[PDB]
Amino acid sequence: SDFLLKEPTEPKFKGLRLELAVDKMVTCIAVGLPLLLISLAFAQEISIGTQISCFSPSSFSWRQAAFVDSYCWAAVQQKNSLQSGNLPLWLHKFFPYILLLFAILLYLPPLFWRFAAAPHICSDLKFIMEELDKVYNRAIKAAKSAKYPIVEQYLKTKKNSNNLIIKYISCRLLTLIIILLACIYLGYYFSLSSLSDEFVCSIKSGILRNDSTVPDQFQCKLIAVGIFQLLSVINLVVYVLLAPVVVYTLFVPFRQKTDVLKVYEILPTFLHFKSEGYNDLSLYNLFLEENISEVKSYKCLKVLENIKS
Amino acid sequence: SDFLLKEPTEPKFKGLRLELAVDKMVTCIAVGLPLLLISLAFAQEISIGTQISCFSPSSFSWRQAAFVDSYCWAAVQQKNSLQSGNLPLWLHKFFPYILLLFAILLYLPPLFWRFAAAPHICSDLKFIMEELDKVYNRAIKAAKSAKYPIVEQYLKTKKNSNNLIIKYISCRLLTLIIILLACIYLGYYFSLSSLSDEFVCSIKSGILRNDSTVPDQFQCKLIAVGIFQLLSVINLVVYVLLAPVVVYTLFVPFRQKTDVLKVYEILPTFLHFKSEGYNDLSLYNLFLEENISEVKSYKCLKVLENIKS
Repeated sequence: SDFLLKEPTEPKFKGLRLELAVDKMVTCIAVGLPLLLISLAFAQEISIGTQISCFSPSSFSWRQAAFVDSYCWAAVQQKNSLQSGNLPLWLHKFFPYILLLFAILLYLPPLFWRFAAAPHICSDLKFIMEELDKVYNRAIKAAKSAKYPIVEQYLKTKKNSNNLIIKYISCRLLTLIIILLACIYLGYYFSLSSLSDEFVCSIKSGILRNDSTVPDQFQCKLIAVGIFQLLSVINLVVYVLLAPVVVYTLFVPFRQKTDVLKVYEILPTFLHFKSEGYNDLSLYNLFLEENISEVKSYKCLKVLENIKS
Repeated sequence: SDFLLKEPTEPKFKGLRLELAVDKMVTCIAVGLPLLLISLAFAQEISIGTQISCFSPSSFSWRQAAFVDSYCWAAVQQKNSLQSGNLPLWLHKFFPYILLLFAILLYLPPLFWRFAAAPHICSDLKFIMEELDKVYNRAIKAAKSAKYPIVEQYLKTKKNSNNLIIKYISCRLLTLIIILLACIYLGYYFSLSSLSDEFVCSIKSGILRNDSTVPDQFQCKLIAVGIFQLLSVINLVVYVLLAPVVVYTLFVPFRQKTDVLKVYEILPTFLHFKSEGYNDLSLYNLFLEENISEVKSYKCLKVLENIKS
């Protein structure tokens, strides 16, 4: 019955989404934004010039007063002369550092996927979809003349295996873990009162312990905390919106519409290949329906299930 | 018995992982992070402007006080006027330098592998996998009609040789050695007390030895030690987590699932080719199972061992 449904199989599989659309969307948002927020912070933390400012006495010089700002900038680490809450202080100093920490931490599971599992996905999808075309092509030619094909047996092989889905879930689980850790850190950082960005520093160490010309206390002010709290809540808001998305990517079997192989039951050369117990077949169903565009036989089957009327 | 298992051998081997997924993952983490930490340090060590600040008397000028900061910055090298612990001081001055030292030291074994062993891996994998397809293709055609093939003899040749695995292990051993040396350095640098970033400098040399207007002692402060200790522990944490990974890459025979050639026993034209005594065959088994995607015959054998039921 081949009158207008013949496939030359001339165009190969050039563009294959080796990672799902949601995973690419999450990775771009989860990694891009902290990179963009730091680029935002670094751009305007150098526009203002300084990151800490301490009110030195008028008797100080421009290098005596710069020392106070420089000494007290490093004195944030030392939890003996600042005061109250000392943990909120060195988080203010290290917020752009930590913002990059989970910026690149959230990039590793995508990087690991592109190294250890993406090439395996590429070939298996290429094999499954090429053999799907061959099955459909031979199916119509069998009808043109008028058991357990290669595709079906290969899918059962993936159902009994779970090595690749473990890589996928662990990459998604690590992304969830790092996002949740980032949510805790960004949530705690935004929880810090904006009045806690000023600390009463004191330069009394070494020969300056008994020095009388040096005031006992200096009123410092981390002036970049204001922008950081804006960036923390901005990054927290997306991460508490990305977290429900990421946990949805963990449920590999459940995120299927069961419309990937249901259309192949029409062929006479053919199948409950939907999902079962978080197997590698369940993961391949995600990548088959995501990369269901480049397979030319699938579109021919869509009409066939819609031509029975 | 060739009904749906024929291979045209049209697509060549375009993307071959000439280095293992773990090696790429380790190299990116082991080299990328110190590069990123320095980029982090350099970005914010110029945002604060200065790296050392000394409290000069109010009678000094802006170039007399800049001299004190400049002289005492270089005086860290001279272990005669700083004081206590002098080794921790010039490590503070040279920490970003040394951080790059093993950043590029950890890059050389990957660079050496890409120069001296990667092309050899590329051809041998191309030869083994192309001949594997030919063996499988002739195997089914022999069954379609109804001793020691090229692949098996070539593998035995690699079993008697170890020149390439010596290159691999030495590259991994050098990476382990440099990481362990970095762990010792970063571990020791973080072991330095944060109160040791301030040293009582003294400008008494040359004509200034008898000068009375110059104070005998200057209270200096390396203000970049606070961020460095954060970067040291951050880099130490990953390196003490990379070290168990790197030592695992050394055990070439043991890091195999024995699922690379076990599926080729089905063919009638065929084999204990798993590993033995750290030979070049053991290394090729790693690269065969890592680059087991691009070989089209392997996926056909996976069903064959799963079609016997």
